[PDB]
Amino acid sequence: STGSATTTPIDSLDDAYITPVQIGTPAQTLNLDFDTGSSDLWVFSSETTASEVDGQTIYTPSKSTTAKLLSGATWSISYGDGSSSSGDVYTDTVSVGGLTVTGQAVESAKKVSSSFTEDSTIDGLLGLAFSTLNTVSPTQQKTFFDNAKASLDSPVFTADLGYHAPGTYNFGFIDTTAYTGSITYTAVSTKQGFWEWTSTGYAVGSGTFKSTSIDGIADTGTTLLYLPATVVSAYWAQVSGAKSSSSVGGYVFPCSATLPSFTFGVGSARIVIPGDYIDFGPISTGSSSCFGGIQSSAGIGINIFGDVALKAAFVVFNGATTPTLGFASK
Ligand SMILES: OCc1cnc(N2CCOCC2)s1
Repeated sequence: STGSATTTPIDSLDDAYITPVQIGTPAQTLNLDFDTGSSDLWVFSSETTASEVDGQTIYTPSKSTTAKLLSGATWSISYGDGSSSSGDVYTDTVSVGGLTVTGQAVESAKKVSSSFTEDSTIDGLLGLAFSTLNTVSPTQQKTFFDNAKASLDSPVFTADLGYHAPGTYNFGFIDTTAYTGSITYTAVSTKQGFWEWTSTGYAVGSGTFKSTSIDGIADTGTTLLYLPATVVSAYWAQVSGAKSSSSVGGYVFPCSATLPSFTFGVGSARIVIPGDYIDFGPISTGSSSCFGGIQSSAGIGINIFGDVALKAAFVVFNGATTPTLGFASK
């Protein structure tokens, strides 16, 4: 089997991408944030505290003839940005782009933190990291991809995120028309539960490529590119008027600037992030200070190849017995 679903930016800045997901019988379609940095499939629901729902579409398990309470199971997650959610668990049928999994754990939110409430466009998350990170207790549950894997034509999914445009998540096949050149594959460590890999270096604009190992994670659920303060300082030094504000939350630049590209290495291959992908617009409405899309990871504990980096590439998440990552230009 295979699946192919379109993923759409939630706003004009590509802050996140939403993908329609059919849950239950008859289907209830919710728009979920596919997140290769986590491993829970959780949804706003009829059980979510009413004051914490503000425009999201909810899953109502009592209206699904295939829903079953997973007795005794609870979940609770905290994300790197400080947001969180928790609740109980049902199993139900879940389909993505025509690919159907029966008995998928659907984690129903009883509580969500304010950032989720305040974003009416995201109805939940669909985690695509390794199932060892799934938070369901006392019996850990499998991700949608782990459940689907054995049925797929090939044990892979691909992320093809658009710049200010829709893109595609495919399951079970590699669309050879979706990228240029070849796909370069690179080793993955699953020791932390992430799609963790090592970039071979970087360049700023037309500058020379610096060969240096940069360990990090491929994370579709993080908006920006978070890298070593050294690498990040080298990039912002090429933009006139750039400064790092503790008060705003990182590097900002004058909105009148033209940003240079940023290149990262994948083995001997190179992925070029155009300068325009690094512009996240005014810090507040009407400001002439703009927020940068490349930021320091120094306070995170890990480097994160988030959407800014991933949307410059066609990315293969190869879930074979020894997982690997693939990157191609497009
Ligand atoms: O081509 C693979 C597909 C993409 N979306 C599909 N559907 C199936 C019907 O329910 C809406 C979603 S099939």
